[PDB]
Amino acid sequence: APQQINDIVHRTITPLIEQQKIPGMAVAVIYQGKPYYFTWGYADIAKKQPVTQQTLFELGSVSKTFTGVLGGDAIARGEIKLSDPTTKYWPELTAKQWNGITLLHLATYTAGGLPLQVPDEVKSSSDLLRFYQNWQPAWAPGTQRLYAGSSIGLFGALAVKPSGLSFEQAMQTRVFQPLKLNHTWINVPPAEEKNYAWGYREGKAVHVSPGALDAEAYGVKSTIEDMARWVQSNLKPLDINEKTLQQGIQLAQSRYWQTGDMYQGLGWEMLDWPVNPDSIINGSDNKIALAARPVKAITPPTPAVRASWVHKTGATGGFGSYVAFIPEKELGIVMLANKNYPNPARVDAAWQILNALQ
Ligand SMILES: *C(=O)[C@](NC(=O)Cc1cccs1)(OC)[C@@H]1N=C(C(=O)O)C(=C)CS1
Repeated sequence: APQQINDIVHRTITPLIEQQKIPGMAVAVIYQGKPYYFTWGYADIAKKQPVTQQTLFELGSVSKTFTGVLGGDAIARGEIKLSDPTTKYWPELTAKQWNGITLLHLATYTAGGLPLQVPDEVKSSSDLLRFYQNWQPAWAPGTQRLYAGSSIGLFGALAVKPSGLSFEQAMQTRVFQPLKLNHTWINVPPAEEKNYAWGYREGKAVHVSPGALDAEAYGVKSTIEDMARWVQSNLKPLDINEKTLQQGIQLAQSRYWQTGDMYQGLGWEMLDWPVNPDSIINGSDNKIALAARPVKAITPPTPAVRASWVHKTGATGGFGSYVAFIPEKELGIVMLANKNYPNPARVDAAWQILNALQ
């Protein structure tokens, strides 16, 4: 019953905010098809603007879930295949290392060591091309997983090319609108500026900066309500009336690669439920999560497994986000904060809450 929810959430999150000195935070728990919302603190400290259910947070790397699903939808539409070579979409990518790198590799960080970020010196499309052309792999395609915004980013930009739409147009018309995420943005419009929290880094108020392939890797700003709706859409894709979008959501939770007890989806990462909590909490530390690891191909990919812990962490310089959910149990959580605090604290809090509700 809802008292269970309130009790575990309050007991769990109030110490976390105190320990991590989080200025503002929004949490949603999704339980049996219903969301339950909790907010604390300030969206803007200087102006004493409180966090509310309409406050926008930067998702950072959680945006990659949207990118994964938008790709999944382009696959379902027959516009692209994950088996296609990158060069089919960017024929200017002629350097020899691109021979053998597929869209699957890009989408799943397995191209052979594309880096965590696109370098800050890349400001133009010619700078981008030069970057990928000069890039030297460390491993053969499909052999090591190295978590990389420059990999999934490129996938995003390539995956929308056949549509004829920009990445933002594709995401708005094919994902945001059908799911009725009407307070979810890649570019925040004037009507929402008042709701857009500041991030806090070493005490300074900050917003994410423009960057190459930002829309694709870390584009999205959203509210706790819309994120709870994103979680629900991903927990229960069969309720989605748009067929290609339903299928895309399912494709993003297919298991493509395994490393240790983790399975790579498109954006999403997955473990079998029940999980070992120490494995996901410690696994979330950047020392571990950003390290290169050999992967085993799952040939062919396993379709979305209901008994999974499905999750993704995200950060910008000012923001820390986490989404997890367990489809078999109709259970999930969203944690949005306007400080970047360590991932294991997010994941530990989330597990404490969801495990209690299972
Ligand atoms: C995902 O969260 C991450 N970064 C972002 O999404 C957005 C940015 C963070 C800093 C500038 S943009 O991968 C793309 C995280 N980035 C970092 C990083 O600082 O490079 C991490 C240490 C974890 S993954």
